[PDB]
Amino acid sequence: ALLLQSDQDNEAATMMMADLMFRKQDYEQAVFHLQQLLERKPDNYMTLSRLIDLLRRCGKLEDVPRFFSMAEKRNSRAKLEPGFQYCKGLYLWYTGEPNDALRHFNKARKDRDWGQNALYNMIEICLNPDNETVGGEVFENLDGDLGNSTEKQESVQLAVRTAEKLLKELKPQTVQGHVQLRIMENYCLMATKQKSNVEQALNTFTEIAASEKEHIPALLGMATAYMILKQTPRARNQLKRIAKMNWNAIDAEEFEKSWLLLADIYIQSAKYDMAEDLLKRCLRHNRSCCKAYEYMGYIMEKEQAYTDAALNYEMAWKYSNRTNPAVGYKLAFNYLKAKRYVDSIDICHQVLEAHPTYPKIRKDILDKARASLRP
Amino acid sequence: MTYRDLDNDLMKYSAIQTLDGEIDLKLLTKVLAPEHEVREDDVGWDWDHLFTEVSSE
Amino acid sequence: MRAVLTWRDKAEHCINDIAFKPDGTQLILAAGSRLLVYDTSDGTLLQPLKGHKDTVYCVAYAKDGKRFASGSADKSVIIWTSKLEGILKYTHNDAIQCVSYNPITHQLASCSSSDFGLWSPEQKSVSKHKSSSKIICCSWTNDGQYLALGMFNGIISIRNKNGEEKVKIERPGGSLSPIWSICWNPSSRWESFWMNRENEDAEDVIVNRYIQEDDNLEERNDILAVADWGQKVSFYQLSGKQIGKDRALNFDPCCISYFTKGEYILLGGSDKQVSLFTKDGVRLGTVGEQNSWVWTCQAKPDSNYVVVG
Repeated sequence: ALLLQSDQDNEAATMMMADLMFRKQDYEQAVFHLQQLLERKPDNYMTLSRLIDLLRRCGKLEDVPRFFSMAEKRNSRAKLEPGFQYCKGLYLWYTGEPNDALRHFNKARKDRDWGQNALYNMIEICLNPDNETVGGEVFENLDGDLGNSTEKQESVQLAVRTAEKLLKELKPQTVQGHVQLRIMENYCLMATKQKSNVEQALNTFTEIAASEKEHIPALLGMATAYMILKQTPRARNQLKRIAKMNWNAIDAEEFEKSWLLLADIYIQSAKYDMAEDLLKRCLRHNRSCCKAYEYMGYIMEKEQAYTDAALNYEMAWKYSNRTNPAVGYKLAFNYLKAKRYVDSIDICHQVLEAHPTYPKIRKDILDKARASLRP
Repeated sequence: MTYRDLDNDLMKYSAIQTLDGEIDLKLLTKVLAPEHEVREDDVGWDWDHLFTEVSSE
Repeated sequence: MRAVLTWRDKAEHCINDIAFKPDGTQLILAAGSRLLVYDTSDGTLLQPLKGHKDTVYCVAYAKDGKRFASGSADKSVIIWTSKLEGILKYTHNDAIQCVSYNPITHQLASCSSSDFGLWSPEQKSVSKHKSSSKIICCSWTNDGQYLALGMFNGIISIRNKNGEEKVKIERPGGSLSPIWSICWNPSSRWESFWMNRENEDAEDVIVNRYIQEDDNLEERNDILAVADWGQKVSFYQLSGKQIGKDRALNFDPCCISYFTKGEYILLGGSDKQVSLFTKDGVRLGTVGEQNSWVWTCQAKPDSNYVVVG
C-alpha cells in the first residue's frame, strides 16, 4: 500500500497485493487490480499470465480474450512477442487444445523468462498430454483400444524421450532450478515405465526427499514411481504425507496432481469419502480441474445419482471442448436414465458431430432414447 | 505433432539469429521486416495505380 | 422476409399437437394431460378441458368446424363438440400417436402402436385395422380418398378410405430414419370445399357416450411432404415415385407443414426454430427461433400467421 501510494504503476506491488487478496479469498479484487494494471499497461505479459491463472483458479477463462485484444490494439506486433506466445500457450492448455498450447509455447520457448516458463509447460504436455493420473487404476485400466496400440505407445514415448531434450533446453541458474530439472528428467524416466529407469527415478526422488523432507515434486515422484513399480502401499503413505501440508503457488500443480493420484488410490480402496475430500480440496485451489470433476461424476454414477453425475459430466463435456466422447456417452446415458430423452438425443448428435463412426452410442443411447420418445 | 515438428518454427530463422554457434543477435533482428514483405519484383509502377494501391492498404 | 411475435404463452407442460377452428377464431393445444383452448388474437386461455386421464399426445379438428378429436396415453380418444363437450368417448388398443380428420367425408382416423381405428360420423362401430409397425403420423389425400401413414420403421404406406393398403415406399436405411411427420399439399380444387358455411347453431347432448369396437395412381395429382430423422426432406407422388431429390438438413425435423395456399412450407425440429421453405424444398427464411425443440408448427387458416409449440 505504501509502495503503491509512492508509485501507482509499480507492477510487482500490484501483483503481490493481488496475490495477498487471492490468499485472503478477495479474488474479485485480485482480478480487478490486475485488470486496472492492464488498462494502464495493456502490453504486460507478467500481469496477463498472472490474471490468466487467477481466472483459471476461479473457473472464469471466458474473460481472458479481452486482454489479448487490448495488447493487439496497443501493439500490432504483440502477437510476435515470446511473452504473448507464452500467455496464449497457457490459455489453450486450459481450454483443452494441447497441440495448440504446444505450438504457442514452442514460439516462446527460447526466451529467457517466457521461454523458460513455456518449456516447463511443454514438458508437462510431453510427459502427460491427456493430463491423467500417471498409474491411476480408475482410468489406466481403460482406454485400451488406443493404449494397447503401438501408435499411441511409440508417439507418447517419443514425447517423453524428447521432453528430456526440452529439459536440456532448461539451463538452470539456481540449485532449486537444478533440483526441479533433475526431478522432471526423472519424471521422464518414470514415464518410460522401464523398470531400471523407474527405480532410478525413485532413488533420485528419495535422495532429494532425504535432503528436503517437504519437497512435494520429489514426494509425488516417489509415489508415481512406486505405483509404476506396483509398490502401491509405499506410494499411499508418501501421498498422505503431501496431503497434510499447506498449499502454495509454486508446488500447486504437484499438490493438485498428488491429491488426484491419492483420490484414485482411495477409489481402489472404495473409501470414496477421502477421494471426494481430495477432489474438492483440489477444486478449492483450482476450480478449472476437469479431472477433479470427471472422477467426482464417476462417484455420483456409482452412487446412482445420475442427475449430479450428469452435472459433473456436463462440466467435463464443456471443459473438454466436447473432445471427450466417453464423457459424451456418459452424459447422454445419464440424461436417458434421468428420463430426459430429448436432452439425451441432443448429446447423441453432439457426440456424432464431435466424432463420426464413434462406437456403441448410436444403437444403445440414440435408438433407445428415440424409441421412448413417444412411448 | 512431435517436438521436432514444432521446432520447424525456429529452425530456419536460427541461421539469421546466430553466428558460428557462439553468438546470438536476436535483439538486432527485431528491426527486420519478414522476407516475403522485403522481397521485390521486376514489375512496373504508374502514379494513378501506385497512389490507388497505397491508398487501399 | 420478416416475422413478428403477435403473442406468447407457456403451458405447465410440454405441447404435443395443435388444432385451429377453420375460421381461425380458436386455437386448441394438446398440453401434457389436458386440452387448452386459446384465442388466436391475443393468446387469452379460455378453458382447460378436463376429460383425459394421461398425456394428450395429439388433437385434430374437422373441416365443418363442429367436432374435434383428441388422443391420449390413457388409450382414450374423445370427440368434442365445438360447444366444448365430449359427446362420444372411444378407447383404442394402446396409446394414441396422431389423429386426422378427412377433408371431405369427416371420416376420422386415430393411430396407435399397431392399429388405426377409422370411423364415419355417428355410425355404431370403428375399423380397428392392423399395421406392421408403430404408426407415428397420418395425413389424408387432398380429395379425401387415401390416408397415408408414416412409420418409425422408415416406411410410408398409403391406405384407401376403407383401410386396404395400396402403396409402400421405404427410406433407404429403414428404422435408421423414423418418419416423424408427413403432409399432403393443400394445392387443389377441394380447398374451398367447406369454405362456405353460415350455420348459426350447434348440436347438444345430456352426457358423454361410448362408441363400441384405386387405379391409374400416376394420373392422381397429389404430392406428399416427407420429413424423416435421417435428417432429409423429400416430396413423393401417390404412385410412390420420388419428386426430384432429397433436400438435406442438419437437424431432426418435425411437423413439416403448409399454409392454406399450398405454396410455402413450415419446418420445425431439433434445430429449435421454425424454418420456412418453398414447395420445392428451397429455404426462404426463419420464423422465430426457440429455447427448446420444436414439435409443432401450424399455419393459421386463410392467413399468413403461424403458431409454434
